[PDB]
Amino acid sequence: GPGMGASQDDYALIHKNILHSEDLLKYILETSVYPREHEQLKGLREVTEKHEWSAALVAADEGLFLSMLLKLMNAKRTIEIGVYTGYSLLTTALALPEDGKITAIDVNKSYFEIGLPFIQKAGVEHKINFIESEALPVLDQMLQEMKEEDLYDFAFVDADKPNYANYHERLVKLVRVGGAIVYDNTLWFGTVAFPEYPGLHPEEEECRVSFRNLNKLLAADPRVEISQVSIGDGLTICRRLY
Amino acid sequence: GPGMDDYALIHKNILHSEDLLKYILETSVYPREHEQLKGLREVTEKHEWSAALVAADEGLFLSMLLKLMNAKRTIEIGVYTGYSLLTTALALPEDGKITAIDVNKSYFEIGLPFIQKAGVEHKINFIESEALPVLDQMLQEMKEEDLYDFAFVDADKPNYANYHERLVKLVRVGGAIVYDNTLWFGTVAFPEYPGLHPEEEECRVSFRNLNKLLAADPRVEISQVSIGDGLTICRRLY
Ligand SMILES: Nc1ncnc2c1ncn2[C@@H]1O[C@H](CSCC[C@H](N)C(=O)O)[C@@H](O)[C@H]1O
Ligand SMILES: Nc1ncnc2c1ncn2[C@@H]1O[C@H](CSCC[C@H](N)C(=O)O)[C@@H](O)[C@H]1O
Ligand SMILES: O=Cc1ccc(O)c(O)c1
Ligand SMILES: [Mg+2]
Ligand SMILES: [Mg+2]
Repeated sequence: GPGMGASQDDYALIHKNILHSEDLLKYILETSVYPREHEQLKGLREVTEKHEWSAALVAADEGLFLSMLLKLMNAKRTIEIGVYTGYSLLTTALALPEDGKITAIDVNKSYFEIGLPFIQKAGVEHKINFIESEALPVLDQMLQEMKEEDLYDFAFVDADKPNYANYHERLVKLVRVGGAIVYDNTLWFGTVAFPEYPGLHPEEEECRVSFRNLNKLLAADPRVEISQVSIGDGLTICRRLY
Repeated sequence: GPGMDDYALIHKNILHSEDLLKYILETSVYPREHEQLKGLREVTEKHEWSAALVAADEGLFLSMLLKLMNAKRTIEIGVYTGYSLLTTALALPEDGKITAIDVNKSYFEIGLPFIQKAGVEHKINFIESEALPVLDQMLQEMKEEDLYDFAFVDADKPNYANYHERLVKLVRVGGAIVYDNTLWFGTVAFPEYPGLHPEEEECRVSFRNLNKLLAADPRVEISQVSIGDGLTICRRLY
């Protein structure tokens, strides 16, 4: 619609970090992440760092953390909501077993096609079923077709932040009991800690309010147990109880 | 000796402000913290070594990790008043079993009433000893059927690398080894750091050596996580 520009340059928060020290973040990346980062993940990240929406790219240390969760819980079928150039998707496909399957959802397939050659060189494209659509209609259609034996083990939500609570209502029924739902960016550059934060783009302010509401909802939701983790831009792990 | 304290690292917060950390604790931790964990934490904050108490948001994450991997047999090295131990016992199933090792049982007795009131004392086998002899004796007695699903290391920091050599044999393949404090209050990010107590400086040097060792170790895959004082999760590959 008409109005204000909403590109990455129009945002105010992209350079703000949740860690106190930029040196500490760089130490973590150079000591414990890059030596453990798949060669195709490196290439995918380096191209994405030059893309016009580079700030949306998931943090590399968070990527290795998501991989660790997937392997430790022996995930086999996963769903990803928000693919962009595919760094978390390629991370997920490399973590799953040979016969693992991923449902990847994003409104923009041209983003996915930037990383697709790296995913192909890694040899894990066969695991991925990409769906070019808005996530919410796809999730609602799944609620009409998916049977108990096909529930997902793991869900990574990293798409349009104001819709997280809406995705949550579907994902607590699409993920198996004891499965995991991970919401990205639940600390939103640290702005969630304040009731009001000046100097934000309208979309950044909307995400601050939605995340402040989401973090309260998730902490009070009896259907899941949660753990908020201050890695990357913050994430919240949910484990379905019933 | 009496003819010879005063430390620099007391407050755990690697986030950009006190406000952000307090927001996480009040919004996402305290409403999910067990009441006996709350009682244990509040009395431990009055203890003279309260700086050693595990970060509460880090404890909730340990609980999440134990359930997601369905751990049943765990080992903890470094108990103190027992916050992470009680966190573990509350997360395991009713038949879960924990081997808890610490050199000082008087610390463990501070949290034992809370563990008992929580009804999970039956899951814990506490061993008052230095951990390295106990682990070495485990390497001669334990069989493949008795391997641990999960290990939490939170004891004397310069011994972490030595613990690692034992635990990559005592934790099952695909099991987890978790090390607390691998970011050591942020000090590991610098080759030199001024004004540290000699013991705090020795831990900084050891963690810088440990972090490089773990990242080069082909026996495990790692993930270092900037939560609390930093933790490194290790998954045994073979
Ligand atoms: N309503 C919607 N439904 C599905 N995808 C959406 C959406 N709104 C935005 N998106 C997509 O969500 C993505 C968020 S960026 C995601 C980052 C990516 N997971 C990584 O690892 O780096 C964008 O690619 C955007 O196209
Ligand atoms: N060599 C050793 N073997 C076993 N435990 C040791 C040790 N050296 C120190 N410790 C113990 O390790 C503990 C570190 S403090 C650990 C904090 C605790 N895990 C929590 O949840 O808060 C101390 O209680 C100390 O007594
Ligand atoms: O001994 C000091 C200390 C400080 C912080 C810790 O997390 C810990 O385990 C020990
Ligand atoms: Mg994100
Ligand atoms: Mg510690």
